[PDB]
Amino acid sequence: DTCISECITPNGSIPNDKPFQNVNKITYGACPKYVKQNTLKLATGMRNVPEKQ
Amino acid sequence: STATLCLGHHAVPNGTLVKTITDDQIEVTNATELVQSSSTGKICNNPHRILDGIDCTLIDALLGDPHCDVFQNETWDLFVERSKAFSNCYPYDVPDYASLRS
Amino acid sequence: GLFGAIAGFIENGWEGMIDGWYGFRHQNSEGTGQAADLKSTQAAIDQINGKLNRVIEKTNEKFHQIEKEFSEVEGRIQDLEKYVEDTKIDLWSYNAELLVALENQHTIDLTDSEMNKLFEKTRRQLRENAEEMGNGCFKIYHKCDNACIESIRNGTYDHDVYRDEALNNRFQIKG
Amino acid sequence: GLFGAIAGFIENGWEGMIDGWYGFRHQNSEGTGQAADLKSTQAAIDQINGKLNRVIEKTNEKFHQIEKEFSEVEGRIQDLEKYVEDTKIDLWSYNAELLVALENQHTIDLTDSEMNKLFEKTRRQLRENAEEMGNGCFKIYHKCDNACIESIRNGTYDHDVYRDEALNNRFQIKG
Amino acid sequence: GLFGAIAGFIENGWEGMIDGWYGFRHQNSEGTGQAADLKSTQAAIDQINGKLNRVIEKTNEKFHQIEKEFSEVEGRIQDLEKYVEDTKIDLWSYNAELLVALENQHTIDLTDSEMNKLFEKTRRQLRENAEEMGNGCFKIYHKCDNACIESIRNGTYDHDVYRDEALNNRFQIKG
Ligand SMILES: *[C@@H]1O[C@H](CO)[C@@H](O[C@@H]2O[C@H](CO)[C@@H](O)[C@H](O)[C@H]2NC(C)=O)[C@H](O)[C@H]1NC(C)=O
Ligand SMILES: *[C@H]1O[C@H](CO)[C@@H](O)[C@H](O)[C@H]1NC(C)=O
Ligand SMILES: *[C@H]1O[C@H](CO)[C@@H](O)[C@H](O)[C@H]1NC(C)=O
Ligand SMILES: *[C@H]1O[C@H](CO)[C@@H](O)[C@H](O)[C@H]1NC(C)=O
Repeated sequence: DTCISECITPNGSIPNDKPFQNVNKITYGACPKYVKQNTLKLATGMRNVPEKQ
Repeated sequence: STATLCLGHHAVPNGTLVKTITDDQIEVTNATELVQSSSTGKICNNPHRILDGIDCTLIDALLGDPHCDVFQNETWDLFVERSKAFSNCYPYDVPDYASLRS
Repeated sequence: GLFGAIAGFIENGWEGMIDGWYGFRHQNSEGTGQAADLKSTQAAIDQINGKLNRVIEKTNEKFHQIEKEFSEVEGRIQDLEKYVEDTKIDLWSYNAELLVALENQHTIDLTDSEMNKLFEKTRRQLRENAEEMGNGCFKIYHKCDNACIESIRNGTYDHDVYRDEALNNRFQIKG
Repeated sequence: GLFGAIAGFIENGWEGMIDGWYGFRHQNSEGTGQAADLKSTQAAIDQINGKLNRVIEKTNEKFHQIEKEFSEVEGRIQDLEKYVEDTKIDLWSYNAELLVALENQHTIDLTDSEMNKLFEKTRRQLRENAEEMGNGCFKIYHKCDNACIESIRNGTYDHDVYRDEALNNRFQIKG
Repeated sequence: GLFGAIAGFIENGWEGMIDGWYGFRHQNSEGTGQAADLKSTQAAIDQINGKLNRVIEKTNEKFHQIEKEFSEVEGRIQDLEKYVEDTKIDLWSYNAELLVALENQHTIDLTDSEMNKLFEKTRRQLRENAEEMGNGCFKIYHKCDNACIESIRNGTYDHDVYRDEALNNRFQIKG
């Protein structure tokens, strides 16, 4: 298709913004590292302690 | 007479659970995903020169199988080969085909 | 976290404070009020953003590598070709997992630290004019109107000005 | 560790305290006594156990891989087959070594933190009724029988009840 | 760092203190003076040196490996031979980068901790004889000549000896 994407994987292009990717181990161009995990949340804030107590 | 100042920190109605060194799942206020798990499904034709093999495989474009003659002198950054591409010229084989292709 | 302020001596957090991450709440003779601290808030935000940069958008660029999927059974080489890649993916998966763990432990202990820092900044400003309740609150032993409360919030509170008053109440007589 | 409580301002530890990891020891008019704190003890235990889970029992499962021992000299491929495995083992050995190092530094600083937290929890309960000796002990300036000592241990100590008494002794006159 | 002492409540540092990493500066009736603390200085130096050993001079020894440069185009094997090495170098480069990052964050938070520890050691020695200004300085409320200042520096300061004097000034009357 007509669009821009550095990272191409057999599954179609994928955005190379995040550090890792779980789409395909086969990649071409500027791509994130392939890892077995599907989700990896980087905390970007303090603990969340509601008025639960 | 007296006053009362109380230090505190914000919170949110909906945190996100994150893994740490000691807690497998603990609730932070916000967090981002470091793993990309989705594709658009299409291959962007830019900024890389994507040359689509269509009914041909690089090897046949190389040897000049007639249905592939359309690739004579082609260049590419990424040559894409399709799953049902076929050869329709003299039957042949390439001892160590993977290396010639590579 | 390591500092015992957030999810420790500070009971819970304020969903109400939406203009900052850290701040104050107070009650004096005339009323109550609240306001976010920008400094501590930016320290936290800044450190987390720095950390976020190192991780985010730093991709390598690789072009022609080895093959990773196979049509026919081959043996010795494809075994090796598969072992190399498989080995690579597990070491990278270890890398990702550990980074998020260490990063997250670190962000939590860090933001804990910034709460507590604010607390000690304020504790030190208040000199002998206030005593700590231990739930994150200081009991100011003298009249402190909203302007007084603000002077503290923006670090210009002069404790000599209210010393005698404070001392007196902190050490009143049964008489 | 980072907190300067264990192997710092707290001289040494109690081999005698066998019902907890952290606790108290006291001496009042009638005698001496000792008792473990459960809360801090569980925080420490809980964090270390969490950490212990992430590491322990999480093995991959691998079946047919490459060969790793050889009967005859072969050359190019066996070199590569050996290099792949050797390379893998060193990166994994780096992984293990570093994890134990970071984990251990972390467990030590953590448990240091929990001691100190207890200390600040107690310091804050005692308000103006006690002064710190600096060896982990508070000198309670008022009569505190074992029931009084316990109220502190279980956080129900009301400092208003003993304020005037305490203040008086902390600030006695040469008369 | 995590402790808020260095590049926090302690404004800036002394290029003038060249006999130690941490120390004191004072002003009494007769003058001013300065002197480095050896203990904290050695704790910092010692930890950093330990850390430095683990990293430095610990090289593996490898002899015959695989080839890594090639004269002719070959295909399948050289691809793999190149992929193995390339893969190895990136995982090792990740290893180096991360180690320096974690190590440096750690050295900074650590040395922060040692400053603050000194501060709390001194704060605790001074009992009710001094009040904290909040810029790293204690205002000693009693006459303290250089010998007095030294007793503090070498931890032999007896606060009972100067209590009544101190208390009096900390709590003077407008009369
Ligand atoms: C990307 O494409 C691959 C195939 O190219 C998909 O992986 C296969 O999908 C199913 C379900 O996940 C499995 O039974 C197959 O064995 C998988 N093959 C491999 C090699 O993993 C993959 O799931 C696709 N993913 C996305 C997000 O598009
Ligand atoms: C005093 O604190 C900050 C310092 O920059 C200032 O911007 C703030 O607005 C001041 N407070 C008020 C009410 O002006
Ligand atoms: C007060 O503290 C705890 C709170 O659960 C309680 O179980 C404990 O036994 C109390 N102390 C005594 C002597 O009852
Ligand atoms: C008291 O402190 C140390 C303890 O070893 C000692 O070496 C130092 O020189 C003493 N101070 C003086 C001036 O002697």
